Amino acid sequence: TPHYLWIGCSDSRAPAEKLTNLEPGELFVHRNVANQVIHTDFNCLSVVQYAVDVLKIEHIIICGHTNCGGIHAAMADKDLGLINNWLLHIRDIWFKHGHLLGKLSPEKRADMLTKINVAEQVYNLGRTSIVKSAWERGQKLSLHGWVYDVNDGFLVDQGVMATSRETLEISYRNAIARLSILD
Amino acid sequence: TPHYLWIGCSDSRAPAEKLTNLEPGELFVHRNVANQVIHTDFNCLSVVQYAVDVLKIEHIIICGHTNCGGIHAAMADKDLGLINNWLLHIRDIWFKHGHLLGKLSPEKRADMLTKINVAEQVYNLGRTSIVKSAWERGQKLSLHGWVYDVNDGFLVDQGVMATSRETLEISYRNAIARLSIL
Amino acid sequence: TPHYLWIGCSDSRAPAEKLTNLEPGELFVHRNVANQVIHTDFNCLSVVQYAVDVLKIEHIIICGHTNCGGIHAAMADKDLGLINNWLLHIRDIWFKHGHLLGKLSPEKRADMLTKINVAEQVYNLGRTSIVKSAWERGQKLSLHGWVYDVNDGFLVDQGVMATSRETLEISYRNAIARLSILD
Amino acid sequence: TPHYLWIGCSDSRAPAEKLTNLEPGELFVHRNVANQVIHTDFNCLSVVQYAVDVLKIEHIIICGHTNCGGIHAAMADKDLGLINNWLLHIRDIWFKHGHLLGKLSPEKRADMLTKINVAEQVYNLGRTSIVKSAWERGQKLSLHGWVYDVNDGFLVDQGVMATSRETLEISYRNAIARLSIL
Ligand SMILES: [Zn+2]
Ligand SMILES: [Zn+2]
Ligand SMILES: [Zn+2]
Ligand SMILES: [Zn+2]
Repeated sequence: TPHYLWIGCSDSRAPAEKLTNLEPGELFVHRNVANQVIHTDFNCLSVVQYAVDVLKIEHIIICGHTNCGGIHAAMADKDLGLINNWLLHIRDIWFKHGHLLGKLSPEKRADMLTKINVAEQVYNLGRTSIVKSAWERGQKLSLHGWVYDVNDGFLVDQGVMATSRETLEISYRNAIARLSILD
Repeated sequence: TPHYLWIGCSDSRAPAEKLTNLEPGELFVHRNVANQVIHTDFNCLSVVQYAVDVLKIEHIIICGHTNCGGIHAAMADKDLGLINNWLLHIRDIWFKHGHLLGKLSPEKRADMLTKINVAEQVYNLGRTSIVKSAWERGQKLSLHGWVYDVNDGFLVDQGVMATSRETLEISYRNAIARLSIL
Repeated sequence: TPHYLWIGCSDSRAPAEKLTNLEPGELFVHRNVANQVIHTDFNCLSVVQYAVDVLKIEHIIICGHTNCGGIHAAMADKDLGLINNWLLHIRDIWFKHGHLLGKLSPEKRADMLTKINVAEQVYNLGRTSIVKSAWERGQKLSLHGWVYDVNDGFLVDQGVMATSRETLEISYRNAIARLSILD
Repeated sequence: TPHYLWIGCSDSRAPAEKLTNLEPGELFVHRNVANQVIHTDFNCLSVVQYAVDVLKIEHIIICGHTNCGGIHAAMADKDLGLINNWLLHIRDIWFKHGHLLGKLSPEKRADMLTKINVAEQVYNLGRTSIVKSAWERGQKLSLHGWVYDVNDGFLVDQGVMATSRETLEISYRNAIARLSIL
């Protein structure tokens, strides 16, 4: 029975079981465009609630990745239709950090947004009533935010990692600080 | 650049790339509990829309599976919280085929509901505005609904396939009539 | 502070406070196209959860009405765009009861669907984990399903009324039975 | 046949028809907690789309209100359940204007957040695909964001108005810059 929840992108350029060094059925999996945890998405949140409360999964992983079309279409003007609405949550993140990204060479922005987005989604995840509740009642649970680089097939931990609400705040804020200030 | 969209279940052992002879790269994947296509689900409908309108994917496959925790949780009268609201859609489906399902041995009922489900999710998929308009404007698009078993593999009753709204009805209705023959 | 939740149509052809013989602020109000309670609509369900669990509202009213455009567009072919997706829940209800409605004169079908829909939405409402939970813990709560006739300005109770899950089943099933079998 | 769409809050005393000189009949109304237009909310976006594309409504008004239970529940650290997830969107907004709000006397903070909110919901409304395409294709459409008070009535700082994506930026940004002047 599964011990992990993988929240990944529908691009699914990796096999989650390879990257996690797991076999299938250990992994409970949700996937959407640009691996989002939206506060009021019933679909993702159901997944999380069932995993956390019913299955007692101890580890949730948001894995983002490079050369993601959601990330690219988020940065692009183009009216693509309904998917724009879903990607507007990422555009909001794009402008939230517009100073960092402006300072950036246009060609390194997608890589950077991919990262920022993973951090932000782990932050959304750790603020859900589900996860906070699990923590308050002593349930063991850890959130993780990874990025797969499609161009060299490597994972990178993004230093975003929470086992409580205080630890969420500490590593989120520190992650954004590095991303914002470091070269 | 991907050529297929796979709608699967969050439980299912066996990811799309293992079940298929397709790499990761050619598969665009959505997964949720009990592999649903709910009419008003922004999450899944955004995957479908992006797949069809933008990536120009020409085949969508809804894959259900036997021994599925969603299907089983749908059937139980358990207060599991938020997830029950998601699964109420599967319980509507159960109630809609209650007569058929009531006829079966209780041990055969989960396998039936799993197959009925794929059939209903392909019927929902195929009535979305996104898919009808694709067809309306002449874009090639095939919907498929399959059920996977760990032991037997893919059940050679297959089921649903649609290349239009008209083939959608025929295929849906026959699949239900066929599953009713016991 | 409010003692009722009104779930009504965005057509809002009535003033809810007139119909309920209430003043504003007694009424907590949600409105959408064709007064739906969809199982996985986060928007409506939030409204209900906040009303039931935080505000301790004792009465939820789903009020439907005649000459509703949601009901009409549900019955119509026409691809209107995104609203079709929302109205597909009503089309499903339209075909669920296609034998009743077929037996009907084409001009009385909209009136009938309006009614069926109110009954079905009270049924969805009473199956939500929120409302069922409220009941299991002894909370006092009653669901009601009304229809306003715009052409003569009258309410009609639809005999759909639940104060538990057993009473939900009894009046729902009886409501459909009358609608199905009676002239 | 309606001519206006009103997006209001489920709390607010005073329905649209009382606040306005419009009958019921001319108003199409959506109400949710803290009068939100969330990018991915099928419920509200279906009202907007039907209003704009089908009913051809030419004015949308988001009306917020002072002494609003959503705004207040957003600010509290209370575990109220599902509703907190809905309100996390308001808390993002709080965090986004934290510096401004941190400057104010705590007793003035709820009124500010209420006004900031309407400004952000009009900004979301105006970036939906439905509204941009309406404008793109030349259809006349005006977005308005007002805040109501039980005592003072409508606050004559008004705020946002958009008849295009360009007027949307100007109006949004100025409204925020203006509310920052203390
Ligand atoms: Zn991706
Ligand atoms: Zn499953
Ligand atoms: Zn109506
Ligand atoms: Zn309010």
